[PDB]
Amino acid sequence: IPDGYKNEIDQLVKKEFANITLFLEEYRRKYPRIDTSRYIPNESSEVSLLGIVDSYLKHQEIVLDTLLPQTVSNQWRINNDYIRQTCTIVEEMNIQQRKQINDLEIYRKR
Amino acid sequence: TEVLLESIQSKVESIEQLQRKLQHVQPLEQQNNEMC
Repeated sequence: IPDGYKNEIDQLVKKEFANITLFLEEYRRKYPRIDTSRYIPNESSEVSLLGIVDSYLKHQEIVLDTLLPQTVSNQWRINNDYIRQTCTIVEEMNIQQRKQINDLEIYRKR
Repeated sequence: TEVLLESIQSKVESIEQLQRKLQHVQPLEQQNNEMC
């Protein structure tokens, strides 16, 4: 009985039981360390010149040189093909485990 | 600051054009993200 004998035996087993890094782990408490929230805002009228040039121009020039297209979609789709080779390998192992698992149960059945 | 206002305008308009054209591979991203 998948509802009586298991419940019965469980009670009999129950009755016999009645008889018988520092920085990382601390951050886990649930707060990430704040980063530099400075570069994005700034102010023309406001304080500090370096922020204008020591924050925005050079990074924007590096951005415009970095922000690209020369290769475009070819570099992306080349990596997409690699992901498909990686995926099929896992499912082949899913099969190999599936066959040997059923094979062991098959021997028990006899 | 005005020089940068020129750059922010010229560079960001090019970045917005580059970004919208690229679209984060948004179809290739979904292709890549749904696979992974």
